[PDB]
Amino acid sequence: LKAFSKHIYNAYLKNFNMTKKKARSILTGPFVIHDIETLWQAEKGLVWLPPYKEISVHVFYRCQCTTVETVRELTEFAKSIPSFSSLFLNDQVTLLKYGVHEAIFAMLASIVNKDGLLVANGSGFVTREFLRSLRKPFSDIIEPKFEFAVKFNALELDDSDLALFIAAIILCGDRPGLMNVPRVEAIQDTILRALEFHLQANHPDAQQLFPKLLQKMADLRQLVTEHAQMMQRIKKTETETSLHPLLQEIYKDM
Amino acid sequence: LKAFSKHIYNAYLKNFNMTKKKARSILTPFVIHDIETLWQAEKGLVWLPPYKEISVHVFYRCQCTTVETVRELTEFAKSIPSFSSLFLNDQVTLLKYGVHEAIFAMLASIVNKDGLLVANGSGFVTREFLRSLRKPFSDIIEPKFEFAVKFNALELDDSDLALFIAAIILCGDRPGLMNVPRVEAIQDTILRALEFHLQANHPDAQQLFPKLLQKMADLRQLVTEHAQMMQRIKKTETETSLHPLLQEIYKDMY
Ligand SMILES: CCCc1c(OCCCOc2ccc(OCC(=O)O)cc2)ccc(C(C)=O)c1O
Ligand SMILES: CCCc1c(OCCCOc2ccc(OCC(=O)O)cc2)ccc(C(C)=O)c1O
Repeated sequence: LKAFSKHIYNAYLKNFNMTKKKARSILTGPFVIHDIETLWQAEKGLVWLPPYKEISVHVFYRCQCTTVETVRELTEFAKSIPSFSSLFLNDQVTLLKYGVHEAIFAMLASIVNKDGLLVANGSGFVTREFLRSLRKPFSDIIEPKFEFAVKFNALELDDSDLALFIAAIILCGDRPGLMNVPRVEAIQDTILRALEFHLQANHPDAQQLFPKLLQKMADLRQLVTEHAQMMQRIKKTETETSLHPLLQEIYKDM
Repeated sequence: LKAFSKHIYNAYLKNFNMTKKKARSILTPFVIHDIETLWQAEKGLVWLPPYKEISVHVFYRCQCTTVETVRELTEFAKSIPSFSSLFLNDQVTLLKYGVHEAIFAMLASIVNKDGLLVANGSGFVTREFLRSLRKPFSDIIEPKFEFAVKFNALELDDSDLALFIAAIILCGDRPGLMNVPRVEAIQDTILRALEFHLQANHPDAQQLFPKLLQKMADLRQLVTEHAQMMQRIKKTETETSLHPLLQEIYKDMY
């Protein structure tokens, strides 16, 4: 269990290009993108796909590049978890399908602060204000991740906690159309039971931390649901803006 | 390209326990041709739902072998050069619609005019006995023999088969494929690989390549017939269970 927990931690450290440790250090605990000018400045070099069109739509496409890229890292992370690799690829896909966004928003907390978040592997900092100035459609689907992040960061988890927490979110028996539910619920339980002992060791004086995170997991489920509805409104009202094919397959039935 | 072949041949040699050139040795095995011999193999030849009847029990043996071959193929495909780069969801699509095609192809390696090997060649079930099975199960089996016999006439070895098999999995025509161009390109290389490989390994033979491409189409018609028959069995043959995985593959075939 303590060994299983370390194993999950190593899979996390090996598969993610950005850990919270780094994130918090960079954010002192990076080019500031706060308007059209600075974002253009960032796109050229200081920092850094479909043809342009407008600021709000261009930032949405960056969210997509980022999320798809994180989905690739979550796939390798899960695959680096022996039990998960045992399931038939179909169940592996079902789990990733319904869990990556929940996992992405939990991890977004690592690179977020009351004022904004980092982008392009820590090189840039996009202000929450700027993101707020965007067109209503896009500005409102972004804001809630912040509200959840700030609150999430107050629990002060480290990469070791997050590794277990993220594995738990992915290995969930609830997901639509899962084939081997028992097997899955069993892997999660083992994960949760290891998180249980890990927190007691890592955060000795934090009371109620564990049941607090289970609630955070339920919270993430509601955050994604609302994210998905907003994603549906964008596919319906934003005729000119596209959506990466991989993201159309996830929101296919969500 | 010479390496590519050689690299797919090894992935085939370590992922598949039973190879044609091995099934050929132990065939130049306990003979199972009736209920008593099957009984003793099930006791002796230590290779499932409670014993129903002989016809159904043999049907369950097919599923068992079929489900385990899917396990192998999954690992094999994952060894194929660019296969693993494809997003999991496409990997699942390719496996879903290709595994039976692959399976019925490899089946030829262990097939005879008079029967086939089972449980790592320790057993051999006669074709006549399978033909003696109750009305529905006997009819879905026989056609694999008819196809296998003609296929063995091409006298291919394990090196050829490895490319032929990878070529069947990497098919850009499968319904619901996300990155079609990507798959089509990986398939082309496999084919050109198969192309040159056949030149060195079977210089004498004429029209072998066009022959094989036609075999791939035949295999496509074989599974369609197979899936229909399976659908009928899942309908009229109530009380006969179907492995959940096999249920996921067939659910969307017509
Ligand atoms: C995970 C995306 C992280 C992110 C931003 O997050 C905002 C909070 C998250 O907001 C969204 C997340 C995803 C999204 O759509 C894609 C999807 O839902 O899969 C839309 C909004 C905002 C800007 C950038 C830039 C400039 O590079 C960025 O990389
Ligand atoms: C590939 C299965 C190979 C096989 C047999 O093949 C008959 C030709 C293939 O026939 C079928 C293949 C699969 C099948 O259903 C399962 C599926 O469609 O996936 C039904 C018939 C017959 C008997 C056995 C035993 C006694 O162990 C066996 O392992």
